[PDB]
Amino acid sequence: SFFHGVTVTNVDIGARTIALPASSVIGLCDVFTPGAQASAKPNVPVLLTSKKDAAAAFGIGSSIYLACEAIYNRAQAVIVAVGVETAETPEAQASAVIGGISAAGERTGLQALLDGKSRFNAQPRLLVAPGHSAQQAVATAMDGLAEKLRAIAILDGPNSTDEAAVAYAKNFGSKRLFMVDPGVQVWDSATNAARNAPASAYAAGLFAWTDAEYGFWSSPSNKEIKGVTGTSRPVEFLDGDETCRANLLNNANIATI
Amino acid sequence: SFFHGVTVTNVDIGARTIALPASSVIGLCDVFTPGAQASAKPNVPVLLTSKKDAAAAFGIGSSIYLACEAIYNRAQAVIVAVGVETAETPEAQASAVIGGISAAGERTGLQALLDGKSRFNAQPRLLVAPGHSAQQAVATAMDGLAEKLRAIAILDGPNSTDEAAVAYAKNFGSKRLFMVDPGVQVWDSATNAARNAPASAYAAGLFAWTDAEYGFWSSPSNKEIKGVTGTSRPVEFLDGDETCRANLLNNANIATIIRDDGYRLWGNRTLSSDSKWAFVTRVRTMDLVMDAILAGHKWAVDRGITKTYVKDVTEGLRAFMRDLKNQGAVINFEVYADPDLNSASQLAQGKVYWNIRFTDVPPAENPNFRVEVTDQWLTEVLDVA
Amino acid sequence: APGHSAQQAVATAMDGLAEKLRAIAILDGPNSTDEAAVAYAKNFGSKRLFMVDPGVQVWDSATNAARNAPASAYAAGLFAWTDAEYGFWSSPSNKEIKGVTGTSRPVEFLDGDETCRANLLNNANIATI
Repeated sequence: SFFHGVTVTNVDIGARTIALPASSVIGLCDVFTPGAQASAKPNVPVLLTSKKDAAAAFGIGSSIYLACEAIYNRAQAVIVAVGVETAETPEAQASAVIGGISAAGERTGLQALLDGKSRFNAQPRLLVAPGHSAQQAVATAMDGLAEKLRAIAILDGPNSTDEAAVAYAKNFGSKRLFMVDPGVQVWDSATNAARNAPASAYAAGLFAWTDAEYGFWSSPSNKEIKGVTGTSRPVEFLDGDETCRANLLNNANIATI
Repeated sequence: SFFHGVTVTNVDIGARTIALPASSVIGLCDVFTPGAQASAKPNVPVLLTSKKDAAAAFGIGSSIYLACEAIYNRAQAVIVAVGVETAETPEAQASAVIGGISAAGERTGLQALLDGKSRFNAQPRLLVAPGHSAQQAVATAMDGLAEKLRAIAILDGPNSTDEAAVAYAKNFGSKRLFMVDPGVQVWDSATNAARNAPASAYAAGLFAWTDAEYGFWSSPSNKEIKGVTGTSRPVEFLDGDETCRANLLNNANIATIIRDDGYRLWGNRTLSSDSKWAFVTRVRTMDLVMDAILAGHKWAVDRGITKTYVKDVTEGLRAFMRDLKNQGAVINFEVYADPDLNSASQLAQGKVYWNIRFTDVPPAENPNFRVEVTDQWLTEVLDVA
Repeated sequence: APGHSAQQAVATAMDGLAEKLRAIAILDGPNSTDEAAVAYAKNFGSKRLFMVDPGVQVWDSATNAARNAPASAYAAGLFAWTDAEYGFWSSPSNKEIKGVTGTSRPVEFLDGDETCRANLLNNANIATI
């Protein structure tokens, strides 16, 4: 059947969250559960357009959509998101993100981000695996991925102390990576508890924002992150201070908030 | 009966897909079903000119029309298509594709493409058997068929992994082949699913298009494929990348698609071992001026050899060869009769030899943009002054 | 044909007439219940007919009694009205009937209602008021 006339309907929506349309395509890779709602096969990428395709192709509570809402609040950009299956051991859960040519003919993991071109006209100029970049294993094989794509791979340090991420950025001289140490806390629509987001997608959506109207030559240094509360570890910048946490982390080539 | 006046009819048509008319005749051989709609005999070639004669001689869902709508949606070319009967086993289905002279007198399969001349004035300058070229016994016989016709056979690798088609292209160094590895997916009129087309007719329709206005000497690599979505095995081209899927296949001398949804081809080089016949431009100009030399000198293939018969045609071979240099097919040439191989003992039996020596426009495979960000222009700009 | 289209006989031979003229033949259901005209529009898949179920009541110049007009001519005069200034491509859906009172059978359209009489009659491809 069908409807004629006008149909008012009380639905559950809210917080129109407009952003300017960005052009720089970022990649993405995080775990999800391919159930009946998620109409995306696990190791294959999909061209995301807005919040709706991030809600239709993946789960609502899955870790992709929690990272896609980070960028789509800040920049209406283009996501090449290839998820992975949730593993049990974090040695294999990290190694599922790399993947490789380990199928019969096809690819899996981060190595399916090369298929952004020749499927979507969307070559990822930014790379972000939210949460799965505190390991040495994935972040080494993202510089092995970003050198091929000529892109800036966004990383993050762990949720550890300040010095433990200073010594984590000593393992790289990789000249294309970009490390963002403090993890963003977020509210998540009346859950009354701050979830520690990995804050690699929040810096990734900022570059697509500052690409559009400030240009790519403009430094994405002073500019705003939207959809954010007081983060997981308080990083301050006190003027003329030798031991302040922001200037302690700039000299180790690490971005902060 | 008949109607007088005007008659408006509700029909179901669509997608006016007009392209410029091509001239390079291609051959074709694939399978179909001989019913009451396909009003054509199986092992004989029919002359095709548009979509309708692909629809009237072969079935709509038949595999000939799926390969004929792949070319006429790129360039209105001249098809010489000899279908075959759908056999059961692929060892015996490939037996129908080659064919031979295994009838009483006639020819069948790919061997019927020689009958395009002396039936249609259509000698195939391209050879394409879509789908049935991943078998070894067809692509060996398509190369022997292309050597006889002096044409370019379009092949395709298997649709398997990237290290499988490279091992397939190590069967040939035969300098007339052209292999297109990824399988083009086409939408096909609201099927709401993408069918893996064998992608040999799409690149074969591309050579007919680039023959027309870019000339035969143009490298048929960078140019668009139309009627195509995201291919079977997605081949990218990352720059500065040793192991990207395009460059890993170009070293095995295999054409691909590179850009979005298979926008464009990637083939500059044929399936040769010798360095001189590497490109698909040197083997195409060598074989498409030397019929244009002949078409224009069919008068001299039999005539009473007079005093000026050597001199007038070597001034007639030059005068045709300057038009190719006029439109930029070649670079400077030389044409001259042999002083050493033209003797009177050769002239008693008719034989008399001429030399032609031209050179081809090299294609611009791999430009190089070597670039350094400097701190040079920071001093004089950004000052008070 | 006002009133003479509730029969199966005339309305079949109007589609046999409108297919020849390339025209939209306006019909009407009977003055019966709601479901009896739902099953009357199941006899046609005729792709040129147009059925208007409720019969217009009209005053008729101090007769102090509402005559049930068949309401096939009221929808017919509306198409000629919306042809002139809105154009023939414009849908004659929301537009006004003049010279009309409360009709013979009350057809309502309640919003979001599955069983309301107008939406019950749209899904059977029947026009109403």
